[PDB]
Amino acid sequence: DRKGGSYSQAAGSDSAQS
Amino acid sequence: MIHFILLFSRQGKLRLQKWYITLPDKERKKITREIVQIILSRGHRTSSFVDWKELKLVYKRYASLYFCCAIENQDNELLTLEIVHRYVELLDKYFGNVCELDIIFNFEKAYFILDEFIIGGEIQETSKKIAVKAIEDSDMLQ
Amino acid sequence: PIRLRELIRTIRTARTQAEEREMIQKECAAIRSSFREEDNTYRCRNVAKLLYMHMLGYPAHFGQLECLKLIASQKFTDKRIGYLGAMLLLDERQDVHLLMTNCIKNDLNHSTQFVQGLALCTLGCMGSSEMCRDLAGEVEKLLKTSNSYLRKKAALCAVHVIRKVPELMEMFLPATKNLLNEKNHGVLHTSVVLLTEM
Amino acid sequence: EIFELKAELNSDKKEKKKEAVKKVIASMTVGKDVSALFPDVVNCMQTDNLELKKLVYLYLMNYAKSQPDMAIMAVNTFVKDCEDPNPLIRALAVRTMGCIRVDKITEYLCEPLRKCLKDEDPYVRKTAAVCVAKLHDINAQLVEDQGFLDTLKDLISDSNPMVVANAVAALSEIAESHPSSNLLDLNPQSINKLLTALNECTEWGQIFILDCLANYMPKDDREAQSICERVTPRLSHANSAVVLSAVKVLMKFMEMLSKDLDYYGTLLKKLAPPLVTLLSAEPELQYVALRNINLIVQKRPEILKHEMKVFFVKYNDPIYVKLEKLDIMIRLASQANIAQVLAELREYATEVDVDFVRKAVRAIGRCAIKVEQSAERCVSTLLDLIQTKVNYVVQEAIVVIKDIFRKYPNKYESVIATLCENLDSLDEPEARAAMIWIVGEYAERIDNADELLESFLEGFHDKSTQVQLQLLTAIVKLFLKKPTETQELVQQVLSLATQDSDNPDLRDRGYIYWRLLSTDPVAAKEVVLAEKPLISEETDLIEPTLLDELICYIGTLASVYHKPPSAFVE
Amino acid sequence: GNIFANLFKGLFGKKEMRILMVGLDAAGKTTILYKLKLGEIVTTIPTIGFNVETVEYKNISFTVWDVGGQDKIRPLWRHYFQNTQGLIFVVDSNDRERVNEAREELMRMLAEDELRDAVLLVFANKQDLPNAMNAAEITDKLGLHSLRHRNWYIQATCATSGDGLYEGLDWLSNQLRNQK
Amino acid sequence: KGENTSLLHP
Amino acid sequence: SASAVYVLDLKGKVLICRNYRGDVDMSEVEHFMPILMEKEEEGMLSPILAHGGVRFMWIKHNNLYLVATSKKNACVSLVFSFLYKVVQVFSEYFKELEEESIRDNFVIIYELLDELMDFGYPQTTDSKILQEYITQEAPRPPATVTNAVSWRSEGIKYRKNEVFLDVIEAVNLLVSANGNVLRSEIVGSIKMRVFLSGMPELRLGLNDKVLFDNTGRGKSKSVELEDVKFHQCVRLSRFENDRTISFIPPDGEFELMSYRLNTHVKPLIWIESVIEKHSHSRIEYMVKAKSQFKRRSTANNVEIHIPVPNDADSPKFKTTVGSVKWVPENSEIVWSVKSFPGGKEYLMRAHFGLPSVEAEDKEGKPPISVKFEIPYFTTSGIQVRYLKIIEKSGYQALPWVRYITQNGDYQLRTQ
Ligand SMILES: Nc1nc2c(ncn2[C@@H]2O[C@H](COP(=O)(O)OP(=O)(O)OP(=O)(O)O)[C@@H](O)[C@H]2O)c(=O)[nH]1
Ligand SMILES: [Mg+2]
Repeated sequence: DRKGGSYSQAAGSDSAQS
Repeated sequence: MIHFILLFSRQGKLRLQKWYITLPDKERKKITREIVQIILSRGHRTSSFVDWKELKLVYKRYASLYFCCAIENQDNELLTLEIVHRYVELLDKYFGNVCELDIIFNFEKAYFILDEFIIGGEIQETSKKIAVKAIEDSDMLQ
Repeated sequence: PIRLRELIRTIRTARTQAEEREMIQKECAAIRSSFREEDNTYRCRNVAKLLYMHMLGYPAHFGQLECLKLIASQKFTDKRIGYLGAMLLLDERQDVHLLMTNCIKNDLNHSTQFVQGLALCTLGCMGSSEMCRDLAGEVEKLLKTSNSYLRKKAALCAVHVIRKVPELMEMFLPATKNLLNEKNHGVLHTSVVLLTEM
Repeated sequence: EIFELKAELNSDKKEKKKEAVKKVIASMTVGKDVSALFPDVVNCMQTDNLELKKLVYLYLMNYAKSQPDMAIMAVNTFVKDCEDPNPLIRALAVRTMGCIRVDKITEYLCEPLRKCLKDEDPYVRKTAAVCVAKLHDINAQLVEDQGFLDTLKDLISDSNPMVVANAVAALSEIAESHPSSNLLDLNPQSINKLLTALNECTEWGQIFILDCLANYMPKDDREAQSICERVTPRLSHANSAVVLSAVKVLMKFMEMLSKDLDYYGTLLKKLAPPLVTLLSAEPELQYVALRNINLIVQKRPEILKHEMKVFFVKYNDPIYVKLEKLDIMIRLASQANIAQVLAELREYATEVDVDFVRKAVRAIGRCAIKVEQSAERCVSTLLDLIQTKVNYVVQEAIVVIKDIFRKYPNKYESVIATLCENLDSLDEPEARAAMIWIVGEYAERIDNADELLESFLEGFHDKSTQVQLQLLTAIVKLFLKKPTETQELVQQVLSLATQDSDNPDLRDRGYIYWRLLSTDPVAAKEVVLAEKPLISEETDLIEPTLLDELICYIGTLASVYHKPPSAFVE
Repeated sequence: GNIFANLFKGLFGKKEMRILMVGLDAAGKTTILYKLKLGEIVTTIPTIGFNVETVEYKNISFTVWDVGGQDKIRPLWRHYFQNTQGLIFVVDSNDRERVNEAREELMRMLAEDELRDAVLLVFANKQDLPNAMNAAEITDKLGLHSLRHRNWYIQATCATSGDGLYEGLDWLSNQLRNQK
Repeated sequence: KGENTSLLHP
Repeated sequence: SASAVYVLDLKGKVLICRNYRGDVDMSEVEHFMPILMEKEEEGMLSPILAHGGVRFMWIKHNNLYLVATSKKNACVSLVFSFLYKVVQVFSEYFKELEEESIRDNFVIIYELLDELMDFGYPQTTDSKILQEYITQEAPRPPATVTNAVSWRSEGIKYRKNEVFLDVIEAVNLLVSANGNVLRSEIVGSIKMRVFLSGMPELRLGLNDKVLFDNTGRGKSKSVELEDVKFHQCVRLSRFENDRTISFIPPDGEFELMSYRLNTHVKPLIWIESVIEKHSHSRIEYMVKAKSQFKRRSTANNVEIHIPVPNDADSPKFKTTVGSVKWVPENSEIVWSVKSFPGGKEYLMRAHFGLPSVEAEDKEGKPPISVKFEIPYFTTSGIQVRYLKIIEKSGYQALPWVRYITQNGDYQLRTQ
């Protein structure tokens, strides 16, 4: 864990925008 | 009569202060700052006498810490220097090898000695041993 | 009750002006907390710390009633601390020295030669236009005594009263007559100064 | 000490030589005059280790002007070091050669500078470009003789964008000291080439690249439009100076753009967010940002018209920023945000800064004078401040009321009664004189005007020249308006200012008043108590000629001080 | 925490308490304080400053701070309001012209938001002349019953004799201490 | 330091 | 156009000096201290001094003022930027900025000062890039400085490819004493710690309002950032063309983008405080804090600073939740709360004494500042959509990011 909000994985790009 | 006496260090820090004139706290601080600036902005061949605000400001420091006084233009100039030297000698005799370190920590003793020696800007005891004996007797009372 | 030497060392340990101010405020908070409890045992240390803070450039307005209370105390150290506080942080324009007249009058008749001398020195150093009016009668009584250690103090008090109240010199004319034969150098110097002032 | 150090430095052991060099560097940094040992360290200069070579070069640079004669023993070493295979050594040698302020040494350094001008290493090229500018600053004639201008010009049209930016900066510095003869200006192709390398320049190179365009003057809207389009991306730079440089370039280019086209509107819309972002910089840069906004506010006030909330001074804001915040609010003050400005001024009047309080009072007065729609609100705020019982605040309110009455006194008769008894014991010359002038000019709504002037006539002969003149004018006005209750007052004033008054101007005014009273008192009503014309307020907008010149000088000392560059440089 | 030491101290008496001495000049305040402390009617000059003393009775240190009735010392009574637990009011029934001034001073001192826990202590001083009123006429004139949330108690004490001092001390102890 | 030195050195 | 960059101290002694042009005598630094003292004592003290024809523009550091003398009409903004870059480089190289390292790290400090700026024109400012050419414990300069990419050293290899992001929120609220909020601005901060192999070209993608409108999806939750400031690695042209945030992330932690837009929502914390200060008798602090934020979010380490009287002594606090302590050094009541669930309501009742003697001068009313820091809460609603990590060699990146919400300039004006 970590104070200030747990780190979350990020996407690669807008998959819904092609 | 001495209007005020201020013991200030070479760095500008004041180790002793005794003013015989009722002045405002802000005005007193401004006067002290001006005196420190003038003394700190004076050479070693200034005669140890300054006519600041029509007051014979005499500066004579025997160590890193300097000494200041405010005497009106009605008495001799050498008298103030003699009184300062006598007070320094009496403080050295009462304390024993008085240095700058003992002045800050032993400010109460110096204030008591000054009160027992000079009251109201004028001298109270011309001798140097009677005042020391009186100070010792007062201290021994507890 | 922090000692004066410890407070001086702590102040010297401060380098920055902000740090010194913070330390002074931290000490003054404890001093005010002790004063609000009506402390009487370690009152001398608190008074010394307040005087050092005032000399170092910190306000000491709240420490006015404590000096008056210690002035009317019985301990010699407490009385000396109160006298020093009145001489340093007390003045004519302060407006709190009016209540000190009763304390000075009570200590003016004290049998001890140190408490009376300290009170006389404080009155001479912080003489007011009204304090000398209610203290002129007691000053003349001590001027006619044969105490060598008190004759100089009485002469200084009379000179200070005359300087503050030029109209009170009429009450000192019959007291300084036939006083030029004092063997002590201090008494003779005080008499000469008083005669010159008159 | 000195002998031991010299012996250690004159030894064949590198372990002792490095320690001696470190000790010499520390002594010089510690504040020791170590210039006497310059010849001793000259022998221990050609060292393979770069750690001691840099210290020796620094000592020589710091001990070059002090002992120029002893520096003649380093030209051969510099020439030898200017050909080292390592680019770092060559760059250090080039930097040291240009840093040596020796007249007899820069002459022989032309050959190494020419050799290193076309250096393949970009660091070597940048070092040569810097050394050329240093030599030109030291000796412009030597640089001109060496023909380094042609090499510097070709540097901008080569690879290495950092080296190109350095060469452009050196050329600008050389032309800055030049008399404008044979300028290094370039056509649109050079501007396009610089813009192509602008996106590849470093943080420091961006300023150098954008400073060149500050001198070029576009002649067509298409060129100006392209320049604006290329400089638009510069507004999204994290560097505060880069954003300021881009804003200055856009402002300079807008002088040739056409307001009819949509490019001007887009530029104006894209500049406000940049100003808002720059306003949140460091406190040191806050003053610079405020000065830049004030300089650009007087030119295009339609960009930051809606930027008022960000102009509020913070509690922790610096004094230099707090003072500029009031000026920014006054410049952007309008009837739309008049209530917000009044509320901010009211909050700023509760502080303890006497200078801050005076600045707030002056800003409130300026806002009230500028906008007549909030005159009643300003009067109410001033009355509340006067009722606050503050000596400095009271003086500021009196000054503000006196200023407002001279400008808008038609509906100022409702506040005379409140100001009639407002603690007139204040001895401030700026407040007492203002109160006397208000009483004299507004001696109609106060039934005790004569009684009030009696207290101020006790020391009229020793109060002040301006105060005495104001009191005399008020007495004359009261006598002209109401001579029944001030018949003896006028005579007393004339006697005191004409017989006991030694002031030349005051004596002349008193004599003139007495002559007017004794000649035609009826004519004094139309002569003394006449309707003065509208008072011309002192406009705070700078002259258009200075604004155009100040536009080009953006981000420099001439913009912070709001003075021309030639009026502050020495 | 442990309160064994406090219980041991209270087993033989620990509470001391405080008290105040205010009133008009020449109202018997200094003489009353001297009688309470020493037990004799001592003649003293008018109280230019203030007098601080303590009384040991019933295992409670009743510290009394005499305050003068000087005009310049009337506004100085607010200094003693800090760290003050009790208050004693001394009336001057022998001064008809000064009765109104004393009542006004008491009303002004009783109208302070900081001096709320100090119970009323009315002392009938100068109870030796025929012109002195009773214990109810003075209270009725001063309106002591109109002091909401104030515990007022009128006690008549003779400066020359000293009668009623014990009753007043007992009443003060009962008002301050709420135990057996 | 310079503070530990005596005021008069006697 | 600085003439000589020098580092001073708190006693007026110049810790280190580095002349760049030599057009200003080194003795002018002595008059800087008296000039600064006069300006401070008269209220005219400013970071940009002027000793006659020579200007001394510098900022105050932790222990010394980095004063840079100048004589010509040099760019003050350029000097400030150079000073900031030097401070950042010193912080990166030396963990502390004090006199202990100035007199101990002179060997590397002098080399860094010489290499950074030549003739008053700085050339390199990247601490990571500069660490490969100047060390305190020398090879040829790296090609990164010579190449266009001067913020990403080539050849970096790591066992794993993990990039940690930090969406730090700054809740700044300027509430007047009347109860209305004047300055309510929220500044986003996208700080990422990129640790990958090679020189990847990050393609940042978020749910920006402008991007959604351009793509045609301007109907969902889109972040409306009034000002967006990209880092040096971010290409300005790419963002200006079609809102394409393409840049090469650096090796380490750096600020890529910093959004800054106004906020029109209600405050996350509503503070209702009253001052029942008696005239030299006592004081009351009826402070009530109402959390307007979402209940699912908890404000870790809530510190609502309540400025109490400067001369107040013997204070008593009657609160509900959280430890309240008065610090004489700061002269305020520190309403410290460890965990504050959203929607919580804390009520406090302060009571402190006051000396009978009034103060000589007024002390003012410092604003009440709250130190709420609620992690995992995005007030602006901006969410990261994608991060295109592309490498020539080809690798599977594992980007990470966290959202942190804290209180920025969230000061409350006193009555
Ligand atoms: N003879 C006589 N005099 C009394 C009696 N009670 C009060 N007095 C008068 O009250 C005065 C009391 O003064 P003090 O005891 O010195 O103190 P105080 O009452 O506070 O008066 P001040 O010091 O002026 O404030 C005396 O001077 C008496 O004249 C009494 O019972 N008998
Ligand atoms: Mg009495």
